[PDB]
Amino acid sequence: GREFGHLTRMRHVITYSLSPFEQRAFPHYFTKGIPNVLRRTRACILRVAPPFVVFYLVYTWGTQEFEKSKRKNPAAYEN
Amino acid sequence: GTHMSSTLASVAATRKLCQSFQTFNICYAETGLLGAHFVCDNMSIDDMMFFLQGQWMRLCTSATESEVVRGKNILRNALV
Repeated sequence: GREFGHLTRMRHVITYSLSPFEQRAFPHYFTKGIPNVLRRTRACILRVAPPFVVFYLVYTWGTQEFEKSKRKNPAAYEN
Repeated sequence: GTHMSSTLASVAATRKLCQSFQTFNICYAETGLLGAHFVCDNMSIDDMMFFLQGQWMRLCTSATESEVVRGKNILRNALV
């Protein structure tokens, strides 16, 4: 059913590989990894962060508002 | 057929795993290619490879005298 041999039909695709004992496990890990991470972060920061920033603003206001509510009201004890 | 002395050949004949396979030793001045080449159906390659590799491992770990004598006779016949 789902086995290597009849999954799909592919033609004229040549793949070149290398032995894991002939290549480095961390090739250019920081020279190319760090720029790549920045690219990925930049592409997603404007789609992931903004919703969470709203939560932080709501969380701060709610915490402050709850504190203010418990605070003493001088006008209530006037007269 | 299935009575071939080579265990890989016997398995290939019995299970219909391979249309044709052959081991080769292509030597060059300072290097060479030592291995095998086979022609198989779509759904057989894996199995064939398995058995082929197993054969190699046997020779690396457990090779007996009778099969070595047979191989020596085969090599003598090929040379002559």
